[PDB]
Parts: sequence; C-alpha cells; structure tokens
Amino acid sequence: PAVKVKENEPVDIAIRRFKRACEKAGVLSDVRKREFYEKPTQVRKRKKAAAVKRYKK
Amino acid sequence: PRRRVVATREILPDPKFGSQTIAKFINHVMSHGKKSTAERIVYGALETVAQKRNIEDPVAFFEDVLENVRPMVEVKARRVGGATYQVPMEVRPSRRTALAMRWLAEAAAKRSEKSMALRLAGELSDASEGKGNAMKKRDEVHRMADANKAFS
Amino acid sequence: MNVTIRGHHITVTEAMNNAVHDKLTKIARHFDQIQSIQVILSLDNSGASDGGQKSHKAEAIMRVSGQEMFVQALEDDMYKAINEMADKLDRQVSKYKTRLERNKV
Amino acid sequence: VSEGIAHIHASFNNTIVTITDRQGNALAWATSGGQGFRGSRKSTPFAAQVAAEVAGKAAQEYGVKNIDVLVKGPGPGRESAVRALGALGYKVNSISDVTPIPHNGCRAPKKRRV
RNA sequence: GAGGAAUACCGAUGGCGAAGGCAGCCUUCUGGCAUAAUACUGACACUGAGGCUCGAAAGCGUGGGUAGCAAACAGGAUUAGAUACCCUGGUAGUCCACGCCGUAAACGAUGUCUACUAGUCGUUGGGUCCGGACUUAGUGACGCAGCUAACGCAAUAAGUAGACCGCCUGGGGAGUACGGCCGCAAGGUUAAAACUCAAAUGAAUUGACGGGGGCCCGCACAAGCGGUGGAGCAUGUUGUUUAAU
Repeated sequence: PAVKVKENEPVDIAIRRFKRACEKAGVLSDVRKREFYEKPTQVRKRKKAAAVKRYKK
Repeated sequence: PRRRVVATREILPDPKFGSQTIAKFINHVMSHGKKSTAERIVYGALETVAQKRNIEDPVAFFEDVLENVRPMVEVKARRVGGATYQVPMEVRPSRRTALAMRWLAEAAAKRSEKSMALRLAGELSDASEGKGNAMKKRDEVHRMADANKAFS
Repeated sequence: MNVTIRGHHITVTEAMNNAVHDKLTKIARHFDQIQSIQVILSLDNSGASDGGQKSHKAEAIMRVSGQEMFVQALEDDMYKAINEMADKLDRQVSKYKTRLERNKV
Repeated sequence: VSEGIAHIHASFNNTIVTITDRQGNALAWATSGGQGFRGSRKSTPFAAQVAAEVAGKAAQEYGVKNIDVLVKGPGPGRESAVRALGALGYKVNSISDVTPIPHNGCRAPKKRRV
C-alpha cells in the first residue's frame, strides 16, 4: 500500500492518494478480521447471509 | 422547538444614543419590567465611565468593550454511545453578544460599589482593559474550549 | 430519603407501619439513590359485586433523581397488598438501577 | 541526519510516532499518552497530530529533512500524524503502509461479550 | 536466533465426501464420482430386525510437544453483592503418535430406493451441435397444479403412487430408577412404575410491551427568565390529641 509522493505535491492530496491505495489493498479490513476469533459456525452463518444478500441483487 | 425558525422580535433603540446594542443591554439589566429604571442605571454607568475616561462617544466605547468581551469558541455537550465529552464549537454571532452582555451584567451584579450604576461603571472600565469577572469567565470558557481541542 | 406512609379510609396500625418500613429499608439497601417514598394504604371499595378480591389497595409513589416510578396493588387483604406492592417496587428499582448502570458502557 | 524514516505505529488506544534513520536507529519519539491526553483523548487524531509535531521537531535537531513515513495499525491518528509531519518543514519521500497481516497464523483472542 | 500452530488473498446458496467432515504448495500410496462410444453379463435388484463399521467437539490412557488461545485459577474493575459479563495474566486442553470414548440443534429438526407430474432464472463438472442451442450429473432462487392446521413444500416435494426399515400415542415424573450390556473413567445404551395435573403443545390473529428499528410531535429536553425546597405568616392534608376535633 505504498504511495510514493511526488515532487511539488501537497501532503493533503498525497494522503488522499495514500488512503485510496490503502483501500485498494484492503488493509483495514484485514486488520479488522483479526480483532477477535470468529468461530467457524459464525463464519459460515455470516458468509451465507452475505451470499443471500448478494444473490438478491 | 423541532419546528421552523421562529422570527426574532424587533428591538427598539434606546433614546439617548439611539443604539440597539444599548437597548439590548438595557433589557438585560432590566428586571420586573422596569425599563425606565434599567435605562437610568445603564445611563448612569455609561456617563460615569465617559466622564472618568474623558471619552466623547460612550456608545463607541461600549461597543469596544462588548467586542473585547464576547468569546469566540464555546464548548457544548455532545452524545455518542452514551458518552459525554465536551465538543468545542464556534459561537453563533447572535449568541456572542447575548453571552457577553449577560456576563457583564452578572459580573457587575456582585461588585462592592454602592449603586448598581457604580458597579456597572467599574465593570465596564475593567472589561475595557481586559480585567474583571467578565473577562475571568470568558477566559475560563476559552480555557475549556482549548483544553479539549480534540473533539472536533 | 423520605418515607411517608399515609392511610386512606383505613387506620394504619403499627403492624402496617412495620410491614411497610421493613420492605422499604430492604429496597433501600440495594438502591441508595432513592429520594422519597410515599405509600398510601387504602380501602377503595366494599366488594359489593365481586366479594372483595380487590377491596384493599396499597400504592407506592417513589421519586428518584430524574424519574418517578409508581406501583399499585389491589388485594382482598391489606398485608398481601403490601407484599405485592413491595415486590413490584423492588422489581422496578432493579430495572431502573440496571438500566442506569448499563448506560455507562 | 538528513534522511530518515518516520514510523507511525497507530493503534486504537495510542499512536506512537518515532523517527529513526535509514538503518532503523531511533532519533526521537513521542506518543499521545505522553502529551497530556489520557483515556478518551489519547485515541484521537489531534493527539497523534501533536505527538507527530513533538517527535518530528525534536528529530529536526539531528538535521533530518527528507523523511519517508511508514504507517502501521488501524488507529484514528494515522493520517493526522502524517499531515503534522509534512506540514512542519519535512519533505515526505513516500507514504507506505506496513501494518502486519497474518496469513492465518496465530489464533485471535475471544470475542468481547459486551 | 529458537519454537509451535494455522494456512490471508484465491474463496464462490463453489467443490469433494455415506454421514462425521475436508482449504498454502510438492511428492508417494489410494477411494469414489462425472462423462462418450462400443462390446459384454443377463434380474446378478431394492430395503433391511439383529450385527458390524465409521462417526464433530469436549473428555480419558500412555508417550511427546507447547508459539498463540484459553476451562479451572490469581488479581483489577463494575456492582448492594458479581463465585459473571469487561481488563491483565494463566494451567489443562487445543497440536503429534497409538488406543479408548460413541455422544451433538450429529438439522433439511425432512429414512433409503424407484417411477410420474406446468414452467422460469442462476451456477459447478462433462457431452453434442450450429457467440449462442440442446442434453446430462449436481448445486441454488422462484413459481402452477396438488398437498398442508397454518406456516409453507413444490422434479433436490412436504405432490401422485410403490417396496422395506425406524419411530409416536397427553404434559410432568423421565430418557430417570432398577436389571443387563458396553466403557479405564466420565459415562453411554436398553428402559419402567407409583404419584401428580387437566392441560401441556403447534401455526396463525388482534393488541400490549421491548435497555428492536424507522419517522414525527408537545415548555419534553436544550437555550433562557423567574420560582419551590431555607425564614416568618396564611391555608389544606397526614399524624397526634381530644368530649368532639
């Protein structure tokens, strides 16, 4: 998720680019996945609910 | 009132200087509807400070102290997840003057001078230079507003 | 915390006073934030078309800081009315106390 | 030392910004709990902003001008810290996110039953 | 540098497996399935009491291992209390080998195997044709007829029928006791009675309620001004006192 800020570029727009690249890499979702342990039955329940929601669109 | 922005009343300028700011201060000092009484205390204090400082424009002097008194940042009580942390916001211009006037009146109400006119004159003189309980309260408000400075 | 025990249309006896005070001090043991208690012991009817069963009444209006909870109990006998009133008041005290304690988290 | 690396270890509770040199030798460091913010204020972007200012200006004595920042963690103060570092005379070379992610490694702690 | 465990992304009402289950990658050994055509056997079939096998997790035995997590446990908070939830730690266990254990909401709360009965849209592995069409074995979302107390099911039936097996006969007592059998143990499995009560249940309806959600209003709060609560007196009530108050 490295953003190489270029010359004559404001830190504000460079950090906007860095936020965009961090979303692209999905880093904070990966960090949030490991906050606690999620039991496999809860994982399967969550994924099946998500699959139903995804298929209903 | 979870409804429209009800229109504010039209204040009538006081007869002597013809200024709506002095009329509003007269209303602030006035209690029990004694507008003539409050007029006389406000005029006595303003004349006392004008004579003591030898200044031709009491209304301009009062505007100066009022603008020097009114704060810029206040703190409010927000609510996120049943939590009470004070959020520093910017006081609306209409509320600025009212807060300043109320602080001046309530600070002059606890002076050691004989008459309320003398107490108000002393408080006005102190606030013109940046002293007194009005400045003390305003600086105590800014102290909280800058000692939070973290909740937006 | 105040405790008033009035009696409407009935003569409140020492036994009634004890039977209300002992339960009031039992609720006030677990809740220490009670401002006032007013218990009215009444005889609201003669049971002329139902044979009692609601002839005596015991009501408790308690005031806490920021709230006021009232409970009442109708019964044939005043002592049973007192006990049922006390149980409702204890349950409401517990309910308020746990809501207030769970508001912090 | 002219060239340096900022390390913004942001976390949900506290954010620690430390400037080291290219070979990872720390020069100065400042956190949010050591800046006058405790408890609720410590976990705020403003606290990370002032920690980044304190640490960056304290490392400017060594002579660092060109800094590459390395963000790590999900904390609120991981963008405000970079903004504070950048708007303090520092020249940001790059902004890289280096927070560690396990490839299904150790088991996480049990879920909080709040 | 040491060590253990798990295998991010891929990842998918995706796949494989009789279920239980099974995710980095590579090799070795190995089961089933799907598919095209030809040749072959010629009823070799279905189901199945007992029986046997396999069978999550936890647990047990022995010997290893031990990073993280974490029963128990220790402390800190919260609380009236808090043998909890929250925090900091933490041993068994979780991992390996070989044996037990034989139980789960082991669920689709739906036995297996056949045939037949509108349709529509996805998706996985094939096949055959001309990017589409048809067909296959799965795996999903709908939706007729039909069925259902209703909810709903509906070619993956809870429809229409057939074969065999298992089970139920009010709720408690009780999946308990006793007796067998199994187990190192924990325990499992098979399985009553006295007594007790007239209900216990399912689906749905109208409300009411929710420390469920959404939207809105009221001096409801907020923003203000003035009070009550303290003093003295007026007045009403409780109580007490009285012959009555």
